[PDB]
Amino acid sequence: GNMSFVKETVDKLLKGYDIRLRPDFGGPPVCVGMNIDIASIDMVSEVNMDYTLTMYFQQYWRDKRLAYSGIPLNLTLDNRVADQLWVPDTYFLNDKKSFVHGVTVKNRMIRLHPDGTVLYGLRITTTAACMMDLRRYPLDEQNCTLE
Amino acid sequence: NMSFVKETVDKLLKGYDIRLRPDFGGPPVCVGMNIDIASIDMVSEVNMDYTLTMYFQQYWRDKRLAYSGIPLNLTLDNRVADQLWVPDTYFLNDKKSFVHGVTVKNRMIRLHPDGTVLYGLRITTTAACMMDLRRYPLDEQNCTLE
Amino acid sequence: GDVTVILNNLLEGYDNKLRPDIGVKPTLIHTDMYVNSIGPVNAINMEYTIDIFFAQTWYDRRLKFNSTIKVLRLNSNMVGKIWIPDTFFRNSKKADAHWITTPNRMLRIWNDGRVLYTLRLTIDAECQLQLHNFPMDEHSCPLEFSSYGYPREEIVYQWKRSSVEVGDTRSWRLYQFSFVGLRNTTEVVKTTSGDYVVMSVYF
Amino acid sequence: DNTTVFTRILDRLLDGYDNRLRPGLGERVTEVKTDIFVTSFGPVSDHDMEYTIDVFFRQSWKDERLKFKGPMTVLRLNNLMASKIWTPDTFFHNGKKSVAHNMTMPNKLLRITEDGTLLYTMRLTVRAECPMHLEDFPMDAHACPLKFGSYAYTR
Amino acid sequence: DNTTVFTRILDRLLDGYDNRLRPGLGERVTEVKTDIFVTSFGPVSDHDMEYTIDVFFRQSWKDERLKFKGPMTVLRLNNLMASKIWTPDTFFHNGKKSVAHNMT
Amino acid sequence: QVQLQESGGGLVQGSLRVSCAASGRTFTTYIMAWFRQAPGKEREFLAAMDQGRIQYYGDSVRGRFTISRDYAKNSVDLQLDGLRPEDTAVYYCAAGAGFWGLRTASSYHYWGQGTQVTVSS
Ligand SMILES: *[C@@H]1O[C@H](CO)[C@@H](O[C@@H]2O[C@H](CO)[C@@H](O[C@@H]3O[C@H](CO[C@H]4O[C@H](CO[C@H]5O[C@H](CO)[C@@H](O)[C@H](O)[C@@H]5O[C@H]5O[C@H](CO)[C@@H](O)[C@H](O)[C@@H]5O)[C@@H](O)[C@H](O[C@H]5O[C@H](CO)[C@@H](O)[C@H](O)[C@@H]5O)[C@@H]4O)[C@@H](O)[C@H](O[C@H]4O[C@H](CO)[C@@H](O)[C@H](O)[C@@H]4O[C@H]4O[C@H](CO)[C@@H](O)[C@H](O)[C@@H]4O[C@H]4O[C@H](CO)[C@@H](O)[C@H](O)[C@@H]4O)[C@@H]3O)[C@H](O)[C@H]2NC(C)=O)[C@H](O)[C@H]1NC(C)=O
Ligand SMILES: *[C@@H]1O[C@H](CO)[C@@H](O[C@@H]2O[C@H](CO)[C@@H](O[C@@H]3O[C@H](CO[C@H]4O[C@H](CO[C@H]5O[C@H](CO)[C@@H](O)[C@H](O)[C@@H]5O)[C@@H](O)[C@H](O)[C@@H]4O)[C@@H](O)[C@H](O[C@H]4O[C@H](CO)[C@@H](O)[C@H](O)[C@@H]4O[C@H]4O[C@H](CO)[C@@H](O)[C@H](O)[C@@H]4O)[C@@H]3O)[C@H](O)[C@H]2NC(C)=O)[C@H](O)[C@H]1NC(C)=O
Ligand SMILES: *[C@@H]1O[C@H](CO)[C@@H](O[C@@H]2O[C@H](CO)[C@@H](O[C@@H]3O[C@H](CO)[C@@H](O)[C@H](O)[C@@H]3O)[C@H](O)[C@H]2NC(C)=O)[C@H](O)[C@H]1NC(C)=O
Ligand SMILES: *[C@@H]1O[C@H](CO)[C@@H](O[C@@H]2O[C@H](CO)[C@@H](O)[C@H](O)[C@H]2NC(C)=O)[C@H](O)[C@H]1NC(C)=O
Ligand SMILES: [Cl-]
Repeated sequence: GNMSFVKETVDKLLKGYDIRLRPDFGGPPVCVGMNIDIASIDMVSEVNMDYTLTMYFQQYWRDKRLAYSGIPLNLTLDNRVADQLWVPDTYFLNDKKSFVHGVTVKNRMIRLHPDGTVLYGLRITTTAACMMDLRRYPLDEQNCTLE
Repeated sequence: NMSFVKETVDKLLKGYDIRLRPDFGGPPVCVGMNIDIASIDMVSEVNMDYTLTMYFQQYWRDKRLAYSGIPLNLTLDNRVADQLWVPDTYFLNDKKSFVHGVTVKNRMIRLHPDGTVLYGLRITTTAACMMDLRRYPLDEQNCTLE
Repeated sequence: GDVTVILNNLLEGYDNKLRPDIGVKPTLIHTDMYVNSIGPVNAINMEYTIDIFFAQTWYDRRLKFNSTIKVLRLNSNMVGKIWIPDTFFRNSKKADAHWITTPNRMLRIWNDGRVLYTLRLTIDAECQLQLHNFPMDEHSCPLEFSSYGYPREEIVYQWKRSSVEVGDTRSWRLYQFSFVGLRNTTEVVKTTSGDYVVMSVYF
Repeated sequence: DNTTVFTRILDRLLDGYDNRLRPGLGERVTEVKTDIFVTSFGPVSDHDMEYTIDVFFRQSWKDERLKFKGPMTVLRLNNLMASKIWTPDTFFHNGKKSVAHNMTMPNKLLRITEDGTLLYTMRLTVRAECPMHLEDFPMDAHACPLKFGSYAYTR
Repeated sequence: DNTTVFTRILDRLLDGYDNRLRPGLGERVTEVKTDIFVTSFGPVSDHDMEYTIDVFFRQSWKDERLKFKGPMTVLRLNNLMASKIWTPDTFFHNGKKSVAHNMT
Repeated sequence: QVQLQESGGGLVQGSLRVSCAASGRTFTTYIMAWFRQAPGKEREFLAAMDQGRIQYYGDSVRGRFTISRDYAKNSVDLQLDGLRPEDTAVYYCAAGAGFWGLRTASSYHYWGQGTQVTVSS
């Protein structure tokens, strides 16, 4: 559309937006669909009993407060708007040490759609605990999970 | 008078544009530097580097920060450096460095009546030093900070 | 509340950039240490670890209040709101405060303007060992601290009557060493920025 | 709107709220009920005389200031509002460089009941001291402590 | 003072500026001209199948919102201005753990 | 051999102090505690003190008896206040690592002779 039109539209969307409340605070549960692109698995360690996993982790939900009209394209916004928007409090239970990559900036993505759909991407490297049974080592198979 | 000192400092920081250097359209700003080496810890051949702890002090002039009527060298709390302009100094051969932060950020800001600024930092830095080991262990190495 | 209005009145017009008695006299800081544990002595790196509760007491006339309440027993929230000394450890290779669950800091303000500020610290301090008599060698490892920016004319440190306290000394992580004792010293050190009061604890 | 009522409730709750003062200051002793769920008992480091432990650390307490009346009895809110209210300053006496997990977001939860009862849980990996008797090694046995309490507030 | 005109120019540039929106959003494609100066090609770790590299990584692009007229054509500003405007979100696909140096 | 030698009064009508000193060991990492035997052959935990200077007290004698430790002297003291006729008993000093215990007698591998205390009204 137009730069000023998109600017005022995003200002209207973020005005009066309560980050403290999930998209349907009193309503039914919000559904979050998740996808992972496994970039690499690096260090499967017997000593530390863990593995390192780099991935693109994408979350997908619908915040009706962020629906907009008259702008027929998905708005890929600067990643600093994630601090203003609500996002799920997702975490990996078997995590030992993890981070979001921060060069050149935080490898984070926010994409809004006209129907209020939010795509939230992060490039995450996480060292996850994997307790390995070495009775048949080195002729053994291991089940390593991310929770 | 501490209220007079407070209002003088408030006047100094009022309308101060941190984005612009001391003489933006003018001649270059001269910056004097001096270092006090506290220790050189780990001269590592395998990593080709050395760790260096130091008090790194920069000296310059900012006419915007000149004040009068207070015959004192105002040592301010280190947080005021976030509000003041400082040089964009860096070490080219740095691999890993940090400003020490206990109990607070080991940083100094001292203003003088004529606008002079003394800016101190306690820095530990792991700097790269590529070594020629052909004459090892009778070798003489040259390690620099840029 | 009563404490709320007291705190608002104290913070109103307060400038945390300026030390108390900026142009009157030096600020006197009474320092106190409790040593939870002197960690292992790393002979490879010429360093040792020490965990302390470090307390500093001083006077701020701006924080005087007149009320039936004789002391405001606060938490870490106002540490960044009031003026605090820039005490730093001169011979620390690496040091860090404690942040779990909350920043391990404590602030108390009395009605006469006395501020007590305590925090938990873990410090890796360098200790140049002379290993000529190793393994029959004895060492006196220091821990020095002073004010980074304020010279002796602006901040002066003093040891309290109970300067350095220890708990169960021989239950520490000194595997290869035995703690014989400790002592405390004060000195003036000249630098380019000025003359600074350095306080040392030798173990 | 469905969410504007909760927005007004939260704004009115935080209006005039001073998080520098514990609940019941000058009126009673703040009682904190605590429980720890160990998700995994980490490895023991003999060299460090230390052990790791992953815990959900839950603390609950009363706060009369945060009483409210609304459509729901319990507000399961974003953890960012926990910084805007008083919470106990619990710390581990024998801890050594614990970490509060922050992937993807800060692993905390805060819940406010209508009667002002707050529940506040954290995910931590605590590294704690465990002094050892190594004279019976490798036939030795230990009792590793985990000690915690308030830093700033006395009994 | 001579710096007030530059302060006014910067305030005018940042007034009504949304750094969330890229230049030419919804009307054209942002072209970023990039290049690299390798200050030191770092060591190679065979065990990790990794290699280190130190670079001045410099990008360039046209933002029509930030044009100005003044005494001096090029404004060599503090790096704090970078956070106040839109910049590319460039990242390294095969990077493992990179460092953006901030000393001093 | 190692002994946990006790000292303290035996007769009271008041306040009392019972000290317990130890020596002859590089071993330090022990909780030091006090136990009570009334006529009837039952051990009752009274107080204990940690290497972290943390003090545990029994519910019966909470707020009345206070335990302290002199680590340099390798001793544990118990200040008894608010004594009553039902407190007459023989008091034992124990030192040991608290394994499965810190409130049960079985976890302490060192015990002393014991000291009698009696209250007369
Ligand atoms: C190069 O780049 C580096 C990367 O950018 C950069 O490093 C960063 O530097 C900045 C600036 O120095 C650091 O910021 C400060 O960090 C202090 C805490 O440091 C410890 O914790 C951080 C992580 O911080 C989180 O956790 C702490 C502990 O709980 C919280 O206090 C923080 O708020 C924060 O919480 C979030 O994250 C948690 C999980 O991590 C969540 O659980 C939580 O819910 C939050 O989401 C660590 O990174 C630190 O370690 C690293 O740094 C140290 C040295 O500092 C190293 O030794 C170590 O090795 C690591 O490298 C460390 O563990 C903060 O206290 C500080 O903020 C306070 O002070 C500033 C002063 O300007 C205030 O503006 C700010 O508001 C804070 O003050 C309020 O709170 C304090 C504490 O209670 C009060 O005393 C104060 O009065 C004030 O109160 C007011 O606000 C309250 C609300 O905030 C309110 O309740 C009160 O009522 C009142 O109104 C500041 O954030 C940053 O941590 C560094 N690291 C990173 C990764 O960002 C480096 O400097 C650059 N170098 C150079 C040379 O440029
Ligand atoms: C655990 O996880 C959590 C969850 O992510 C991590 O939390 C994030 O942590 C970040 C770092 O602490 C934090 O970032 C800061 O946020 C502050 C918010 O405060 C207000 O100011 C903004 C400004 O308004 C503009 O906001 C956006 C644009 O940004 C637009 O809407 C408009 O342009 C607005 O005008 C307000 O929007 C807010 O409402 C608040 O009032 C920022 O102030 C702060 O700014 C500093 O960093 C910037 C980035 O570098 C920089 O551009 C700016 O100048 C500030 O610079 C600081 O440092 C310099 C140098 O010392 C100093 O001079 C300055 O004075 C200043 O101190 C940050 O952007 C995230 O908000 C926070 N996210 C969430 C969701 O809470 C947490 O860190 C993590 N823990 C760890 C460390 O592991
Ligand atoms: C705004 O974003 C949406 C979502 O990305 C864009 O629409 C989506 O576009 C993709 C690609 O065309 C569609 O995928 C395809 O779907 C068909 C039908 O199932 C399938 O046969 C193809 O193989 C492919 O998967 C997707 O369905 C479509 N979905 C939605 C929700 O629209 C949309 O174009 C964007 N708008 C603009 C103008 O940027
Ligand atoms: C550390 O230095 C202080 C300096 O005051 C010493 O404090 C005095 O100690 C003696 C002996 O205990 C007391 O009688 C004094 O009252 C203390 N204060 C003053 C003002 O003199 C302290 O003892 C020293 N600690 C040591 C040597 O371990
Ligand atoms: Cl040791």
